[PDB]
Amino acid sequence: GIGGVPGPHNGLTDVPGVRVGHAGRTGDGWLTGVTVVLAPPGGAVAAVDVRGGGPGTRETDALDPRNLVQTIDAVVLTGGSAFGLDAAGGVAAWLEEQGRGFPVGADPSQVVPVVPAAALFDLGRGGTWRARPDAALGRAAVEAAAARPEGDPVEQGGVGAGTGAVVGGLKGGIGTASVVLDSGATVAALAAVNAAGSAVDPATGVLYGARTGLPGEFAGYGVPDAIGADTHARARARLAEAAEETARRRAGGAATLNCTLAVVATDATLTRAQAQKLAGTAHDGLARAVRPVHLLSDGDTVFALSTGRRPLLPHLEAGALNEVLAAGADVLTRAVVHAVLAATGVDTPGGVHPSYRELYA
Amino acid sequence: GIGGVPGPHNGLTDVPGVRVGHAGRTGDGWLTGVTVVLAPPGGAVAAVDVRGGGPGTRETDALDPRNLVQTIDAVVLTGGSAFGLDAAGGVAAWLEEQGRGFPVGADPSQVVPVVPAAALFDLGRGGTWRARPDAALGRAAVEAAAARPEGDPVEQGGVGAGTGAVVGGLKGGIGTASVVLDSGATVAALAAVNAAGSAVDPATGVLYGARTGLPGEFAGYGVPDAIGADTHARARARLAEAAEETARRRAGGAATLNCTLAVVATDATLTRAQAQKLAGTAHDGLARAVRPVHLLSDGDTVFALSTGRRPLLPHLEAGALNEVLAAGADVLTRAVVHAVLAATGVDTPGGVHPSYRELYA
Ligand code: EMC
Ligand code: EMC
Repeated sequence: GIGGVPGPHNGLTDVPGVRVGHAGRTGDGWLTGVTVVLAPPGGAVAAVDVRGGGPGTRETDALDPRNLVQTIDAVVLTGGSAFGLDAAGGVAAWLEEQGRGFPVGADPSQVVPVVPAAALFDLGRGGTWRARPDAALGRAAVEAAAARPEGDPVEQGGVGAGTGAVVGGLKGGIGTASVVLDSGATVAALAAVNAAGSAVDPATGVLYGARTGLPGEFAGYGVPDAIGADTHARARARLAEAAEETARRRAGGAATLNCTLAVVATDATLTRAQAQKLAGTAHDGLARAVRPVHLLSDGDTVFALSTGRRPLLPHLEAGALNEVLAAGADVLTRAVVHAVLAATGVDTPGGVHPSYRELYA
Repeated sequence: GIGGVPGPHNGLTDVPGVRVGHAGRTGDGWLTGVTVVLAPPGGAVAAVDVRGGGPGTRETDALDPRNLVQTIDAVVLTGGSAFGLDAAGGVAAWLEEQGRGFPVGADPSQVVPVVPAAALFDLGRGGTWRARPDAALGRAAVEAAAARPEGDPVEQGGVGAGTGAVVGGLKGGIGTASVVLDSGATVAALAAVNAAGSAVDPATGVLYGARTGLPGEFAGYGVPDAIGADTHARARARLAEAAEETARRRAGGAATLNCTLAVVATDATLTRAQAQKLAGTAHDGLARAVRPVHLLSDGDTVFALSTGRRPLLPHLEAGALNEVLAAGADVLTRAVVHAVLAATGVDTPGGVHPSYRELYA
């Protein structure tokens, strides 16, 4: 069997034709950005599962299986909470210029791009409250995506929508992971991890998601299998210190708004309803990596994409879809772990957030 | 009984504290605009029922009854299809400046405005394809709303989001209607009518919604109870002529995207779930005014608001809510009829759309 191994770069672009672009702003009061997932020409079948709603979603109704539009070209993940939805307008503008969207005239230039977006809360984490992504930053992200070749490695860590992301007080960020199925199809995820809950078991210091990893995939990051009690005691103290200092700097504790945004993708052909099921099932992967999740205040959103390049079968259909559904959860769990490990700490007038590796590696 | 009569101006602002603002652009290639419904200080309980999705919705997930945010301050209705969602960013900016939104810091200036929006398709109807509402036009609409006193009459016709609206080939627009309940509560609707279907019975020329009118409310518009067969024959011919000319001018037939946007409001206190039921039930009012509705390509969206100023009871609760639910459908039916009657025809390089009264009055 050829399955159970990561794709070439262990990331979202291992789904052929998918491109990812980041644009960010750091320094001078800023710590935010935008990540765009760009489908190949012709678009991708897309669905969404939102748990905890807005503030900060756009065009989610368009992704209902009953609706007219059958594919989309781009999903926008952004900082800036509801304000950052402004980034999506810049992406829609770019798509129009490219002639990419729902056709609304005999002239191929006349199109309406359906651009779903979800935003995470990172306000003030650079120091300046009104420092949020705008249309220009959104445009920059999709232009960055378009400039990449197929199968290009995805940058992880404090980039794009992950720039200002924080998970349980630790620095969060962008992470990605993939897996090849025995059928040869690839399933992959990209996550911007900004959760209220913890990626770390408070009893041990072990990352919750680590036991879902594929053999050896995290070895390059350099964290021991066994974490010493003294190391974990020290890490907990440092995190508590950072949290108290952050609360002082923000003139108030920890954000009431938090979340994880994600895109799961595959080249296996899915109907919209099957993609909607995949988006829903991928939330399980988040639960296995972070605890607690899906709180009242947590705006967790997963988009699912199919490029429709491989038939599900190269109850047999159910079995094939179950493989994709199970992989969808696992790649999201793994992407969250990668985000946490890829992050480097920050220290700004808007927050002090050390990374996992700064505490445990 | 004091019920079964319209409120003071027969419109949405008969719900005390509600304000409505329009901003539009006409001429020089333009025929579009934005309508904002602004809740009183402290916000309103809000819900939504979307049928036919996007392209062109924003922050609808935030209105789910499970979610954190308990009230909102503004709903944005806009032209420009998905591009026009850009208008909502301007409204969010204004709300932030006013300190109005979900509180996210001990400082009252730190807020995240939840601004739901829905867009209708009017592209190119002024002549210029890229002539769509932007953030500035959205800001202008909410500023216009804020400048009005309570209980101010709502302008109808080709204004705000109704500027470029077309219903079954006839000029559409903004319409509004209200009714007082025996309890003393008011229920009202505002509609931007842009449907694929017809407001007019093709067999007779009679407006479908007219028989839902309250006694005498349409008398000021001057259309006979009995429409002559010859008048109706002439009207049908003129509409067909306008449709064929429009198709020539647009280098292609009639838009694939159409809809009706609406806001229903009441001062009776509703939970979010009760408001969601009201939004769903109000769609029935649309069905009674327009046929067909809710087609695959029709993006019909109804927002429902409660200002929470009157108790439902001043199974009794069910009976009181049923009165509100029934009124919600009726005021929407009536608002659609008002939109059709208030409209005046247009003739631009992007379309020829006569009004109902130009054909039948
Ligand atoms: C801040 C909820 Hg994605
Ligand atoms: C054009 C669908 Hg509100």
